[PDB]
Amino acid sequence: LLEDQMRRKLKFFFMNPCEKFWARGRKPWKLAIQILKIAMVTIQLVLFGLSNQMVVAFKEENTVAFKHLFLKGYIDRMDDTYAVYTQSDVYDQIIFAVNQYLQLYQVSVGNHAYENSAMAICQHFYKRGNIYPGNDTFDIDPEIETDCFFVEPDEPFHIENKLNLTLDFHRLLTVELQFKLKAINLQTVRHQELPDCYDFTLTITFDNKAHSGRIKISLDNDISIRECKDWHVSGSIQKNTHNMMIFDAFVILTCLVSLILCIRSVISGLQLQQEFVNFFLLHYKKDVSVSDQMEFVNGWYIMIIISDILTIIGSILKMEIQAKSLTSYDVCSILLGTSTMLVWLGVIRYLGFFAKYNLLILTLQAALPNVIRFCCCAAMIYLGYCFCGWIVLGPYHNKFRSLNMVSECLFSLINGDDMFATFAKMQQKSYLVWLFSRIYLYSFISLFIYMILSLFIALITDTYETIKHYQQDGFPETELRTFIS
Amino acid sequence: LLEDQMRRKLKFFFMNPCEKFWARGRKPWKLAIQILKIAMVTIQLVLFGLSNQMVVAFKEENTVAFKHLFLKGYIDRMDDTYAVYTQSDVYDQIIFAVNQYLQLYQVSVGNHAYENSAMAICQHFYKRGNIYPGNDTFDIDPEIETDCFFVEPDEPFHIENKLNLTLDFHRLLTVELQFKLKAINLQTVRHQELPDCYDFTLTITFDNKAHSGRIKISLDNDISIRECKDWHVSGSIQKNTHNMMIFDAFVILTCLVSLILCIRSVISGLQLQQEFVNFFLLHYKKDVSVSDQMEFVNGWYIMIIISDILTIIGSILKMEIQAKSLTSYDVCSILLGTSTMLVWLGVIRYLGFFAKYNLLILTLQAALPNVIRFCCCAAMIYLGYCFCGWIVLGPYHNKFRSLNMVSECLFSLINGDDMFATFAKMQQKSYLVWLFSRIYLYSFISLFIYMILSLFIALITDTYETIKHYQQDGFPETELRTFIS
Amino acid sequence: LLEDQMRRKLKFFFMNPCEKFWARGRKPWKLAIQILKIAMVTIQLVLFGLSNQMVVAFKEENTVAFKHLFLKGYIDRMDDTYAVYTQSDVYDQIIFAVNQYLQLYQVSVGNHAYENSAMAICQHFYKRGNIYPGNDTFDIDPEIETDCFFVEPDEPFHIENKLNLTLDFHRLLTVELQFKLKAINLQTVRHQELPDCYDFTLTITFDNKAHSGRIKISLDNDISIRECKDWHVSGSIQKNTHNMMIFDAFVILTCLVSLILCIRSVISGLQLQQEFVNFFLLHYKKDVSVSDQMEFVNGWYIMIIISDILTIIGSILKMEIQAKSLTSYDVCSILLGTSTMLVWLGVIRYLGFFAKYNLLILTLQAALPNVIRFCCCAAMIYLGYCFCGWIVLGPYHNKFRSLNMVSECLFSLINGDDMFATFAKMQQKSYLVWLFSRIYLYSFISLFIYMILSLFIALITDTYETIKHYQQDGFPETELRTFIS
Amino acid sequence: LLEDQMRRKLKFFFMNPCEKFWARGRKPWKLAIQILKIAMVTIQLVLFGLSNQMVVAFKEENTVAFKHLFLKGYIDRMDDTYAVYTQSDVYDQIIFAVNQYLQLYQVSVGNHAYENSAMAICQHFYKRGNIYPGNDTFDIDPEIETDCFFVEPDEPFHIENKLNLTLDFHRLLTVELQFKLKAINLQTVRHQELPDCYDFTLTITFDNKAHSGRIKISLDNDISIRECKDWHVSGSIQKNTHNMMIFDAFVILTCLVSLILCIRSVISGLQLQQEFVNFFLLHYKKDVSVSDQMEFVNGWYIMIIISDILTIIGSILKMEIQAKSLTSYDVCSILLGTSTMLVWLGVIRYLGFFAKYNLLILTLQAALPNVIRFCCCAAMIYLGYCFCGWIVLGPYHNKFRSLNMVSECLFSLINGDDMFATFAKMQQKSYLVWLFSRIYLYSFISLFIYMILSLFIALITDTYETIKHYQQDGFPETELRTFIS
Ligand SMILES: CC(C)CCC[C@@H](C)[C@H]1CC[C@H]2[C@@H]3CC=C4C[C@@H](OC(=O)CCC(=O)O)CC[C@]4(C)[C@H]3CC[C@]12C
Ligand SMILES: CC(C)CCC[C@@H](C)[C@H]1CC[C@H]2[C@@H]3CC=C4C[C@@H](OC(=O)CCC(=O)O)CC[C@]4(C)[C@H]3CC[C@]12C
Ligand SMILES: CC(C)CCC[C@@H](C)[C@H]1CC[C@H]2[C@@H]3CC=C4C[C@@H](OC(=O)CCC(=O)O)CC[C@]4(C)[C@H]3CC[C@]12C
Ligand code: NA
Ligand code: NA
Ligand code: NA
Repeated sequence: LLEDQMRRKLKFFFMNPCEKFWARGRKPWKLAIQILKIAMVTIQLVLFGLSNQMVVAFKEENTVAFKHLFLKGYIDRMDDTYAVYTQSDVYDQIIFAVNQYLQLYQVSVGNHAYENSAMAICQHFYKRGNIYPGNDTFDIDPEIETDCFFVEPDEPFHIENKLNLTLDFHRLLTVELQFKLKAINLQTVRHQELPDCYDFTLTITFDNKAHSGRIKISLDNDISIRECKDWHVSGSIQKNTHNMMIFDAFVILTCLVSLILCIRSVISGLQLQQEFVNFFLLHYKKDVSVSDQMEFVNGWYIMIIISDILTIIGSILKMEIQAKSLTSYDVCSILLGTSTMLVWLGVIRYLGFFAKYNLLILTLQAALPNVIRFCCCAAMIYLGYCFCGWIVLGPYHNKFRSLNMVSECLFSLINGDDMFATFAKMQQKSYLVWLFSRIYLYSFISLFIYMILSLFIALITDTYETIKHYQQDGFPETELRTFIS
Repeated sequence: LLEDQMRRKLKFFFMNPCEKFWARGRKPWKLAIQILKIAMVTIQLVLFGLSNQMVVAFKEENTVAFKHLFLKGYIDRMDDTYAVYTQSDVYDQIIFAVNQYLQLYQVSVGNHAYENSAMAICQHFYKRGNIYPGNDTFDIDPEIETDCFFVEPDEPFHIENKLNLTLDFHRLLTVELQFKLKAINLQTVRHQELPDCYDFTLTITFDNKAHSGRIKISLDNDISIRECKDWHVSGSIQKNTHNMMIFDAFVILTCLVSLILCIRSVISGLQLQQEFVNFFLLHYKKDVSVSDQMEFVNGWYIMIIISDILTIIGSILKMEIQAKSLTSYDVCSILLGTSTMLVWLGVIRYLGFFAKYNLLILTLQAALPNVIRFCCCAAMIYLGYCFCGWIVLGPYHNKFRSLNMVSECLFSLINGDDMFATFAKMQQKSYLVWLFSRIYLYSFISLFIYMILSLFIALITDTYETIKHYQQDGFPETELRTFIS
Repeated sequence: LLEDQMRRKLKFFFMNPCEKFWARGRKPWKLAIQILKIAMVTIQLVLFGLSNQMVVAFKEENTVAFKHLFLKGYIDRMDDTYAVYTQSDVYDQIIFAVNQYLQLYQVSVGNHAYENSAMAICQHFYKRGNIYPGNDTFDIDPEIETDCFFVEPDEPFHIENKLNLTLDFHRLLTVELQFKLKAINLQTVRHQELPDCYDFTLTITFDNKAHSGRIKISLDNDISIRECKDWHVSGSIQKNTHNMMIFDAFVILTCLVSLILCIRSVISGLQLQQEFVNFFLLHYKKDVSVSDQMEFVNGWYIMIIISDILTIIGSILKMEIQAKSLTSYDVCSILLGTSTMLVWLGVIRYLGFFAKYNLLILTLQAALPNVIRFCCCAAMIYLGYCFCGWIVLGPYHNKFRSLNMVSECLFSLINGDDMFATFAKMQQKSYLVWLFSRIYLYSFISLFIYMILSLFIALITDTYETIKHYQQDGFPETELRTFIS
Repeated sequence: LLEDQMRRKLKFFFMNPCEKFWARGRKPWKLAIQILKIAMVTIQLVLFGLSNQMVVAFKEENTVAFKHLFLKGYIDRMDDTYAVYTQSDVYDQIIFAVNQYLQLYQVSVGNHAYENSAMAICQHFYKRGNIYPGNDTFDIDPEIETDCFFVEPDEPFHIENKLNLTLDFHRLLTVELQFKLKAINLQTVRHQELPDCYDFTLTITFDNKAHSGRIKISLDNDISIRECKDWHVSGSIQKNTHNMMIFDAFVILTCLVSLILCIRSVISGLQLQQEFVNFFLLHYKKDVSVSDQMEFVNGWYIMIIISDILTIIGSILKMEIQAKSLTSYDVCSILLGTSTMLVWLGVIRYLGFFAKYNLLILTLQAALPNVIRFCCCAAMIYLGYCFCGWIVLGPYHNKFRSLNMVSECLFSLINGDDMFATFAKMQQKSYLVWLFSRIYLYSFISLFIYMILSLFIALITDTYETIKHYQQDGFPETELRTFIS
């Protein structure tokens, strides 16, 4: 009698939502609003990423240009950080950067101009440095001394050194050439949503840190977006317009509703759970069951909770940046990215309503724990090889310098990548270390490819075999499916 | 009695054609004409592709030469599109292209000459552009203004600027140097089927679009094939001859006959099908069978229908191009390519007449659906990682700029390609995004290699196991094989 | 009674040779002489290959040097065949080669000298060539005309052109600069077995074939080994000595003996075979057995026959070259290589005397046929993709030019190699062909990795399962093992 | 009665240590001290490797700088060994190195100075060399003659040759420019544990060995660490301090204790073993058992013995180098590396106390022997291809020069790496060898990927199947587990 009521409640909880409408006619609003969330957050990421793509492309093209203009002897990809080994070359390159700053209106191409105005030279060298290696002696004050100078851009008189730059090269940490420029992007006039002007704050670093007769040279531009006061097109006045704000607000609306409903379904599942527990204990003195208790919990909803939280936070920060017109898009990108990932996994929630898809996702879920355990063991062997190869082959190989590069290399070697370059880039300056490199790599690659990938394949193959055998000959006993039957 | 007649008809429909001649002596003409089609379309593709290969090789060698002649500072592979960052270099390179156009008879090597005659300079810049970034202001007319000029090739007077080219560089979209040249290929005199002369229409694009202080520079030659009026060899007059036309016509003949016969066999299969249905229902009141209805349909014939249609269309377009002597071979190549692919699959029709080959092809066919479903699921996870990596690691990685490049990268990572370059080409300018790159790549590569390829292997392994078990212990019940037995 | 005699003979034929000495004490001479052959042919290949390695290293270092001396603007690896696009550069490079030939005693380093004497210029251009592309007309005599000239090396007067070289560039096929030089290798004085002096016959080819405004440039040296008349060391007279000849003769001895004994064992196996047949038929009227007839044949001996023949032939040619002192080592290398390969497989004959090794080699042999059949089918699909990708993506991809390069690429893609470079090196000049490239590559790589490698793994896994089941539960019935039991 | 005592002893020996405290309350000190050893040796390797990393980085940056200063025309990565092909270039480069040595205080950047003083030129050429290749004759004295010279660094008079260097280039083996410099590292003042000053002993080798008109050029610096007499910071006197010594001593303490206890447990296991043997024989006349005898031996302890020995030796050598302040870290690195590897495997000892981990490690151990046997067979086939490809494709391929490079290549090809570059880097100068290259590579790659990796997967899959079946249906009979039960 009442047992029948419990069977009705439970089966109503275990039936698919599409099955909860063919039988009892409950309108599936939850599926609809989730689908809305999926397409919504997707479109959000797409538009936001296209905008970022245009802005970043503008920035990258610009900084490449500034490198080819201000840095002498720059080559595409010299790690984007070439070095100089001679005093006269340091002087020639500083002079090159300055003279190319003062002729920027005559030599360059783009829409570049000045802050409207100074070019900041900045020496950074030790307060007291007296180094005598020929006598095996030195006296240092690690506290830092600074010097500076400003060239007004309207001074074409000086352009046989002219400016008063003089160096020591015994006490020196870095020279910095700091200045600022302004430009405009013209692909963005077609889209009012983007600010048009852009501020560039450039610094050229001549780094003599890590004294080795090798001065690193780098350029870095830290930028600032700005909204123009006004801008015309064919006589028509125009200012920047915002409509993405309302879109993001509607994202927060949708994800908030989904959050509320999902929490309601979780709490309902827990109340129904304890109801089952207390009812089952009371009626027949039997209730030491834990797996069924988990079966009432549904991790997918939890995935949607984490997803909704991350979408809301990322959207608030997004609105903040589009309002203040900042250019630092790093946290929102990650929150929204992870969110989307979890959302599409939600669609994999919306493929398990088929028994064959159900077979496959259940195979994956059932396999995951044993795979993680075995990844612990193989991770232990992996760590062993990582320390060993790091300490032994660090000095004699381009890789293996840092433990991270080690892990990257060994991982790639498990997955076939870049073997002959590893065998070949080794130095034969020491023969014993070279032999050990060989035993290390043959033993490693053989052990992890020929024995262990094989065992992963054995695991997933075995789980597929079992759950196939369950969809043939029935699941194992649970005492809940018995009660439903 | 009549059931025996049905067994005779059906078994006559289920027996192999080689088996339909050892028993009843029906001459297999269909196999013969299909084989003729196979070798025919193959030889077609080979000859057509060799011709295209010669023409394309001539074009490519030529355009490489024109790049090294007219473009200053060209390097093999600077993406075939090098850039310039300075006004004086733009002037020097325009001047280089012009002076190398006017000295082309004295400096070059090949058989180059002129249209018999103008060198077209063409500026393309805004009608009204007034850009003041120093004041955060600009006024634009996005409508385009054009200017032009023509240098007669017989003007060696001008060769300290001489021509009247002057630029603004604030309003500018592109400069175009358009001209035309004529040449002859001499490997083709040995083959009358090919036209000998070739027209080249060259354009040099100095692109200042996407204003970033970086002017793209490209060369493009759009060509036109031409038949010479006449051409001699050792005193013997010769003009171009065509025999490939008859060949293509015979292709259309063969494929048309195959099309007709195959459609006849499909329609016969459908009439025999409904005959079986109505007969089986009428006799014993049993006919709710759908799998047997499909078993009367044979998809291979359909493959041959699509194949024949594509061969006929591609051959008509082929004859059209060889008649009009055009140089645009893109649609015919694809129709004929896909056609051939389907034809060789037809030969795989002509390997299933052996029970072991039959075991293997049946294994593949039986496995394909479940593989496509699982490719749907894993495609969902794949899309998640694609969006996430796109938005997060777009700005800080050379890959990941566009979703397509993302999908290409992740696909390559599933199949082992180019890992250490992905781990290594990342920028450490932001540490949090870098960590996230690591979790992203380790988690991704591990998840798709160590768990999912394994599951594909489990699927095909399982299907091989089953159908092996069927060729041992017999197929499952169908109620058609029962009637035949 | 007599059946027992047959059991004794047969079991004596089926027992291992080490088992034929523990029981009946037959001295295994065959194993000993085969082992002798293994180590013998191995040592042969090693010494012969080390010698070749020294000679080839000398040649390669030399030709690299001659490239850097005589070819202007040579770069390491410009495909070893750089091109020139300008007349004046052709003149400058010819002049460079000549002047660097006449100053070779003053500019160079090594032990270079002359034939003791001419530098051969050789033009090769059409007899009659009159090409007018501006009028779409041309008259040709494809017969070839030649001109020549000789610069005596002792003419420093000429060194503003001096020599009388003049070109047309409309009729021209190739210019050839042919000459000869002599040198000595000094690593070989330490080894009397090698001739010390070396002759180099150099030709520089300026190839204007395939008229495209691009003249290929290559250097080729065809060499000739020579034995010096005499050579001293510290006052001691020395001439080249040969002892490798006797070694090779002893190789021919060993391999000949093995050949004889193996043929004797094959013929004995055939006589014993027909004896079994006739005896089995005569006694019980039962003899329609073919598998047992094969079981008396042993393919390993055949492998040793082919091996011995190839070792003898390669050794005769080897002795011929060491006698005549030629430098063409291409056929002997291949005969000896294949021979050695088959010999080490012979050692795999000498590992099947263990039941576990026996399990594995039997697994491999039992799997091979079905693998070859399935490689036929998958080869058909492979050919389809090869033709399609060849014709479609030939013009728009650096690969896919020739069917061989296609097969190499697709093979590499099956085995994971070089994906992102294939996706990325495609040209977006045509969007439809680009899309088709994508469907082509995703479909291909997915089909051959995710479904077919899986099936190979299923095959070998299945065979291992079966033969495991036979070493557990006994082999199947043969009616020969029944008679032995 | 007494059998019960034996069951108690044995089960006390077979129970886990954590199980030997939940039941009988034996304090597990061994686990604690081993864990201490794990973290200890780990931290040791980390600190030691970071120090080495700083020192090696300093050295590498330095030698790169010296290359760019003293070697003319040096390029990043010209194999770090560029060559010269002309006399005048040899003179120009020697002159460059000398003049850049004498201006080192004016041209360079770092903290470089002199020994306080000579620049050593050293010719090495034959005593008697008279080579006449034009007459096919030569007379040699392979004994070596040497010449030398010293330029005082304080001689700016000479800087139109000035120094008296003259060469022959017919008799010559090598020129050596040897000198010494002193420098200081400043990242190390922050760490008193490291000596600050560094000695560099530089040699430039112009190698004319292997006479081929190609002089190799290399730079090599052999260094010597030195402790400065004193060094100040902001007026505070400072000398180098050592605390790592005590740490290493405590390593030796821990590993020694572990060594002692482990040997005690092994010997106890052997005494208990023979006790079981003699007792089992005496009581029931049954004792021909060998597997149980091994089951009393535990290889993990042995792994810890080898580990402890290697840690102690490496630590003694470590203390020796930190005391004497040497810079040769090659043996200690390897001993400590292998040690750590074995230690983390020890942690895999500390994961087998779980039955699922136990399933996996037992799967791996049970699979290893058959994998090694099959690696013997496949190694035989591998050797065959190695010899064949070595001798045939040595001269015509960049790889395949040496047998080691062969093995590296073929190994990479088994694991997918670098196929299209192997197919493509072959020379078509000989067509037969090229075809053979194709059959070689297709046959090889197909045979080892499509058939043999498959069989490894079959092996590990089979072992997983079996031991799964044992943890389901119980282990096989041993007659020891019977006695315990
Ligand atoms: C191969 C499959 C079966 C499992 C592989 C496991 C890896 C994905 C994980 C497991 C633990 C990780 C390691 C845990 C800790 C570190 C220390 C970490 O230290 C550093 O930051 C290096 C520089 C420094 O020492 O400061 C470097 C990465 C590394 C080796 C990690 C690299 C990646 C590892 C090996
Ligand atoms: C990994 C195996 C198990 C299945 C992987 C599936 C892929 C072969 C397919 C399935 C769906 C495809 C995606 C469907 C839609 C798009 C959007 C498409 O959008 C663009 O054109 C990018 C530029 C733009 O946004 O305009 C980019 C390719 C992409 C990600 C496709 C890439 C290739 C995908 C992921
Ligand atoms: C992928 C596995 C399952 C089987 C793959 C089979 C390949 C190892 C073989 C089978 C047949 C071979 C093909 C047979 C014939 C030719 C024609 C041959 O024609 C040429 O010589 C190209 C130049 C010309 O047309 O003259 C090019 C190689 C090719 C495609 C071969 C390439 C290598 C193939 C595809
Ligand atoms: Na790979
Ligand atoms: Na792989
Ligand atoms: Na790879």
